[PDB]
Formats: sequence, structure tokens, C-alpha cells
Amino acid sequence: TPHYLVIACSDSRVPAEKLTGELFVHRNVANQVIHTDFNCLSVVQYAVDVLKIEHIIICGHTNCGGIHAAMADKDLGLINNWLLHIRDIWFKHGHLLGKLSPEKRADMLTKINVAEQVYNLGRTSIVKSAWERGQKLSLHGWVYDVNDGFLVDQGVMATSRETLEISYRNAIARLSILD
Amino acid sequence: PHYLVIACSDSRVPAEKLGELFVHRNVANQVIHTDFNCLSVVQYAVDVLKIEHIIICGHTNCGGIHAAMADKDLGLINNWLLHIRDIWFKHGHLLGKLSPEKRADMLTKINVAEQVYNLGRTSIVKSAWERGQKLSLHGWVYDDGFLVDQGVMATSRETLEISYRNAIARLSI
Amino acid sequence: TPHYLVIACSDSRVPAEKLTGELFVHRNVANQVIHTDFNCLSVVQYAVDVLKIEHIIICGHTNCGGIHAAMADKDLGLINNWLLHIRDIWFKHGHLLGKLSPEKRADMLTKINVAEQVYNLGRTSIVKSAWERGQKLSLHGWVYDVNDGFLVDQGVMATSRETLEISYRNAIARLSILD
Amino acid sequence: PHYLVIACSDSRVPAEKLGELFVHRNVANQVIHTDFNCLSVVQYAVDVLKIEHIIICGHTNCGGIHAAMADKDLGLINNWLLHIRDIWFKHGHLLGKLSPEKRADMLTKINVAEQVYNLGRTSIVKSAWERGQKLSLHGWVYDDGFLVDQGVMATSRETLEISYRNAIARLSI
Ligand SMILES: [K+]
Ligand SMILES: [K+]
Ligand SMILES: [Zn+2]
Ligand SMILES: [Zn+2]
Ligand SMILES: [Zn+2]
Ligand SMILES: [Zn+2]
Repeated sequence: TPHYLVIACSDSRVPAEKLTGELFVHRNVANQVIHTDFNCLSVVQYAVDVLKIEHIIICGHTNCGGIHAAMADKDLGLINNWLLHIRDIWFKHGHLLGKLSPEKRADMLTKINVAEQVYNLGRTSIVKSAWERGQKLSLHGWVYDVNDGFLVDQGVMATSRETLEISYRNAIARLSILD
Repeated sequence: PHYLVIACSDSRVPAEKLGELFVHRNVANQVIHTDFNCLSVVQYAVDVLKIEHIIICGHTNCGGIHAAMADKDLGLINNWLLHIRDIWFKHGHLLGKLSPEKRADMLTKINVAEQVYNLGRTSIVKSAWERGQKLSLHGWVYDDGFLVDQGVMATSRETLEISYRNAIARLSI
Repeated sequence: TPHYLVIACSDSRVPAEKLTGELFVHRNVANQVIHTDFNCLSVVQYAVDVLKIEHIIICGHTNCGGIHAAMADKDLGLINNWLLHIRDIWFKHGHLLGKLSPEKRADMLTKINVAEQVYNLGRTSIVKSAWERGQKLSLHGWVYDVNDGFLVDQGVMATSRETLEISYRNAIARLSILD
Repeated sequence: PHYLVIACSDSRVPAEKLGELFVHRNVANQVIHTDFNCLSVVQYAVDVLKIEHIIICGHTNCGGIHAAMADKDLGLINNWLLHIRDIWFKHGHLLGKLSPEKRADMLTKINVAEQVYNLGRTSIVKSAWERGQKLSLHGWVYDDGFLVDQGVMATSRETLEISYRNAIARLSI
């Protein structure tokens, strides 16, 4: 019986265990929590309401094929519809990303992505219901760097809807301060 | 990467236990015909990453299977698991003539076979077989660390039918 | 504020109103209730839990492009995945349908389809929850004949899970008695 | 048939009010990028039935829009309507500078524009524009029986961008 749900990207070198029998795991292209995705939501509702899990962790990673492909203007087929949610996030932060050296943008979008997905997670009926009946539950947004094996917590962390707004809002403001 | 592995979200089932792995994990290692998430994964691997093997790995003592068999109002996940209840019914006569102790194990294996059968019927895999692309599909069940069942193994629509029928027939012994 | 939810096929001459401001309406290819379909389920959960609707009616129709296409062994693309649920139903009743003049099979599969979809509907958490807290709710399976404007109730009718099993089971037995 | 119409499941919105119609209806007339149901409808119409027009029809005084704006624990449908809350936020500055009485109406129109914009970005429609197939997309809003807004109208990816920007700019007056 596990204490953590990890949501991670299907990309190659990213395994939740390796990275960090205690893990319940979902893996999809670019570690997405899409609001109407039955697959991910069912993982989340089973973990929260059934296995009484208390931590959900969304882990993106640098050099993500999903992120790269979402940014390439390319006719790949079905997957392009999956990644339109990433393109929507890109444009929601277009000013920010535009201001950046083109070869740095992927890494930034990976980071932004993680914050957006936590924000989505935090607004599911599953998570709000659970928070609202006093169930203890915390959400985390991490980015793991394949270049140097180092995790990089993103200080998106939420234990309530109010804290969700605050850390989401701050994480975006921190990312907009450009080195 | 060279393999796409589709495995259960359940706790002890890491794809790696067996850098070349693209992974999807969902409750009860399902390929639902109309699941945009899993299908996306399948299309990207087959059409873009050029993966030549897709492996559906189930496991013994699986909470998805157990919950699918229990009458219980669990909420959303129940809807996800209705596809496994349909599979229980499809093989209801086989599973009936069996000790209530060991039904989960059987349905765990049958489930794997049915997901490969579904996988091999996606437009994605069919039309890649049809344009000469090399692509094989596998159905494993895992425990003591070992693989218990291979069963279904397909390289073409033709071999899909045969491996599926034969896999079910071996289980009905 | 409507009293009926109708689920019908997107095919051309089939409009719920015309056929029979009181209707909430969902239309998809071959009038499907797929267990993991967020779109249809959301219609159903809003109707039942929010608008307090008391009748849900699934209407198929003869000469259905969806049904025909599901039976043709044909490379149409994405839609083929949608219609694999119809092909599954076909094979669940293969003995029955096989025993039939090939040009009658479409019409029979349309009928069978309606029963299967009601059975799916009747097993949603939404509908079982509602029945189980004593909410009044009835499910209907109809086939409308385009050839002669006549509806044709299929005597799938359920007001409870026990009645669901019985009418589903009977509707299939009636259809297996071949004229 | 020659038109695919995508309209709201809500009560007074029959496609026919305006034999040539293929219809889809869902809460708040949405085209969600990853909605297998609506996308199937779109792919079948475009690739198989050869429909040359797709029309997204929204309506005034729409329960989907109202519920999306209300803070209310409605259950599953809330998840469906999160995509409209994202659209509220995307145009939050426009909708803020507006009387709380008339926000629903505005967001009803903006919603229509965003769904056409999504429709025009599906692989299905893009790749049919790219192989020379004639296909136009429309965004209507309906009430007294009349159509209130046309706004977005697209025949190519190029015309998609222009019609979408301009439609939003006309609404920000
Ligand atoms: K899905
Ligand atoms: K869906
Ligand atoms: Zn990745
Ligand atoms: Zn499992
Ligand atoms: Zn039809
Ligand atoms: Zn509406």
C-alpha cells in the first residue's frame, strides 16, 4: 500500500523509482493532467479516494521529446492533438518565452508545464472535494534534470486551493525573472 | 528507444525490472479503443519513434482486477474498470468453472490477452502492419520476480487472431 | 428546464425533436454510451445530478452509417477506433448475427446496439448512485425506422439495476427469436 | 450530407432551426483537443463523408457557460467545464471591464471563437486543408430565433489566425 502518486512523462530515462513499492505511477506524454482525460483522472481518483494517498507528484524533465515536439510545427498525427494542450500553455506565456534565447525555451516550457499541470490537478473535483472534506493531501511540481541526475523542485506545492493559487502564481513570477 | 511498455499503475510493477523503454502506466494496464491518452502514446511510438515492440505487462495480485470484480461504489474509477467487467463476462463460463480463490489470477491473464487483442486492432497498428513496418506486440504477466504467462504474441493481423484464440484456448485447460 | 435526455446518432435525418424545449440532447456516431467517454458521461451526470432529469432515452435508427461502417472491414482512420466498441458487441452476438441473411444484419445490430448501450448506461456510477439514493430515473432503448417514420420501442426499460438486468436479458432473448 | 453542426446539448438549440446536417451535441458546444468523441465525429465527417462545412453553434443564456462561471461543486461536469474556465481566464481582462450582468453573453461568444480556433488546429482539419480539400469552419451564436454573432470563419490555417484575432478584437470594443 503506497504513500505517493507520481505522474511522469513516458520519455525514456525518467522512471519514478530510479529517479528518486511506495509508488503508484501514471506516465503519459509530457506528464499531463488534462481536465477531461479519463485515464489520468481515474488514476488520481483511485489514489486519492480509494488508496488514501497523501502526496501527488508531477515530475517533468529536461530534454523532453513531448515538449520539443509540441514546439515543432510538425505533422506527426494523432499525438499533435494530445500536445495542443502544451501549445495552449506556450501561448499563455508567449511574452515570457519569446523573450528567451531560442535554445533555452524548451527547458523553460518544461518548467512552466509542470506548474500548469499541478494547477490543473489542484482544480479537479477529486482534489477539491478531498481538500474540502478535510482530507490531508499535498501536490508537488518537480523537474528532474537528465543532464546532471539532479531533481529540481519547482516550489509549486499546494495543500489547499488557496495555497494552490499562491504557489502557482509565485512559481510563474519566479520563472519570469530571467537569469 | 526501442520498446513501448504498457503496465499497471499499481505499486510493484516497474517497467525497468526486465534507457530503451518508452512507458505508459494506467490502472489495470488497459488499451481502451477510445482512450485518447494511451492511443496517443501508441501512435507517437509507432509512427514517430519507430518502436518495433509493444509490450503489455500485467501483474498478479493486481488491485485493478480485484476492484473490477468487487461490487463496490468506488466512484470514477468504476467506469474505467467496466471494460474489465465486460471481459469477465466475455469469459464468464471459463471463470465460473474455477475456484473463487484463483479467479483474479486467471482474469489477470485474460485481461492481458484482451488488451493486446485491442492494441492489434487499433487503426495505428493495423495500418503500420499494412505498410510493411516491423512491429510486434506482446502480452506478459509478472509476479517472486518472474514472468508467469507469455501467451499473446503478434506481428500481423493474421498472427493476431491466431495468437489470441490460442492464448484463450490454453487458458481454458 | 427539460424532462428528457435523448442520446441519438449524429446521422442525418435522425433529430430527437422532429422524430418524437423539453429535450436535453447528446448526439454521437452510433448513439454510444462508452464507459470511459468523458463527453457523453458529462452530459449524463449533468442531466441526472444537476437538472434532475427523470428519463434518459437512447435512440438508434435503421440504415445507420455508423453501424454499416463498423461492419465493413475498412480503413477509415480515427473513427475506426470509436466503432471498435460496436465490433465488440457484434462478436458478443456473433452466433446470432451469423445465422441471419447478410442484408438483415445491419438492422439487427442497430437493435442489439441500443440494448447494449442502455446496459452500459445503467451500469454508470452516475445512474447506479442515483438509483441507490432513491432518485427516480428511467432508461429507454428505442429504434426509429427511417423507412417508415415509425419509432419502434425495444422494451429495454429500466428503473433500477435489477430491472436493468431483466429487460437487457429479455431484449436479447426476444431478438434471438428469428422471424 | 453537407454540414457538420456542433451545438450545445442545452434545451432550445436544435440544429435544424436554420437532411443535409450531420450533428454533434455536447455541454457548451466544445471542441476539446483530446475529446475522442467530438474528434471522431470531425474525422468521419471530413475524411469520410466529405463535408465541406463545419459549424460551431453556441447560444445565449446557456447553462454550460453559467455553470462554468459558478463556483459550484457539480461533480463530473465541472471537469468538462474547466476548459471554459481556462477561456474565461484567457480573456479575463476583457471580461473584467464589463458589467457582471452581461459577462455570460460575452463569454458565450468568445467560447464559440475558441472552439473554432481549436477545430482549425486539429490534425484532421489541418491535414485536409494541406491536401487541397475544400473545408470551411464557422462560429455562430444564436438566441428571438436569430443569429447574434458570426465572427470566426476559416478556410485555411492562414485564414484561421486572421479570423480568430479579428473576431476577438471586434469583441474587445
Ligand atoms: K481519455
Ligand atoms: K473522451
Ligand atoms: Zn518527456
Ligand atoms: Zn495492477
Ligand atoms: Zn446513425
Ligand atoms: Zn448551452
